Amino acid sequence: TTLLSASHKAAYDLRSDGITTDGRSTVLLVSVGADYHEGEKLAATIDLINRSNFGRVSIAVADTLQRHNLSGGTDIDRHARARIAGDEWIARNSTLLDRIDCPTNVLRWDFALSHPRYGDLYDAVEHAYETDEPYRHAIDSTIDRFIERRLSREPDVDQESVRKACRAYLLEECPIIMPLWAHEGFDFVIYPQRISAAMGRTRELFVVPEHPDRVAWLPLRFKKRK
Amino acid sequence: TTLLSASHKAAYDLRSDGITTDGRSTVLLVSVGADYHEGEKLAATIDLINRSNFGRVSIAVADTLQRHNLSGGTDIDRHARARIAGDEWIARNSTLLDRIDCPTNVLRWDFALSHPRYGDLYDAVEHAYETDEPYRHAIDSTIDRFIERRLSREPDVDQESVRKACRAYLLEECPIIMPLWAHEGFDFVIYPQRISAAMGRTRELFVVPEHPDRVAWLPLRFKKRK
Repeated sequence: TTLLSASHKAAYDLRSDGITTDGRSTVLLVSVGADYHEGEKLAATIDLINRSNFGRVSIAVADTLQRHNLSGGTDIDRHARARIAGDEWIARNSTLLDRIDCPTNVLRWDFALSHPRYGDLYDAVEHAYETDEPYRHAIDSTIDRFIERRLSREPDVDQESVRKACRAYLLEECPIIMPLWAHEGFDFVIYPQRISAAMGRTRELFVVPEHPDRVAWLPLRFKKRK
Repeated sequence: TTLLSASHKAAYDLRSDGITTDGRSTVLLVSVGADYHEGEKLAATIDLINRSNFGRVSIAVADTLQRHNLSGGTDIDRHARARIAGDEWIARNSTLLDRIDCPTNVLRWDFALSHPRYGDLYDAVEHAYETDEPYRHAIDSTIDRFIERRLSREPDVDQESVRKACRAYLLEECPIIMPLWAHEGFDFVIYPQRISAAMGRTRELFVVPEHPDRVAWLPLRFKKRK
């Protein structure tokens, strides 16, 4: 009963009765640069993981994916800078991740992108963005939320630079998190934010049909202790 | 270029004409404790890997599998020892694995044993050992070779204890290396020693009928440079 964060408690933002975590496969999605996947907030997340008694945990270091958010230089400098981010994130939080009782693995974003299925899965998703009206509306709207988020701070920013980047981000994220990890035998995805509209529809078209039991989204709710 | 080991050159011990490595997914199987997975020998293998221009490389640290060769205490105590060895291997040969240029991932034996398919594949292999005479022969004779090697040094050894252990090891190994990694989408497996008698039969039984294109074994040939 030795805790990793005495000051915080992480919990699943769901109806707990419908969650049986014991011995299941789960991914811990890490969008590098988020406060959520850092320090005392991340320490409580691991307390919850160990409490969950999973069978195996994949630590998805979504590093290079963040290159679409970075500004300046060539896409090479943006990519390699976003790589370093992850390089640093693993170094910073390694000792905390070692404290996951069940077997773990660190998946770097470039290793996901290089999976043999990634090819066809991207095209499947892109085609779905063209054909499926719900997905099209779900993606176009999530991009419009991200554009208005960056324009509140910086109104001088190039519109199509933000649109192209958010389209790129989402369209690259989706084939991995839903259909790939579904195929890779995962039962859940632990992320601190509740599933996006675009992610939801990806699950609906690519996961739900044949594997509605796989890669089920588990959002997080944090609270301080005493 | 800038060689990692100037003293040694590593090579695939094959008819190199038939091999197209460019863009393929491969495993670099590491039986922790072997000299081929250390120093100039390992450094030279990374050299070859970078010449080979792979799509992705999974560095399979077969650490806890080695628990079978250890003696004394409970399987739990011996597992722990074997795990620490891996912990250490990873620690000394990390800087060197960092020098593979394509995307990589470090897979640890306990995570492989944790794969959902492991269960069923173990059972398939055990069944194969019960029914397929070529396979039974391949395993039984592999163990018989190992008992001979042990007695030649330790004549007062419990032969049935070695026999039990050896059978355990071979059976634990096969479902991962051949059928699991075939499903996982690996075009090749890199090991310093040519394919086992038992390993071959596994590939013939679980890989060759549907995916002969998958998990092709690339053995290594070492040479001191001048």
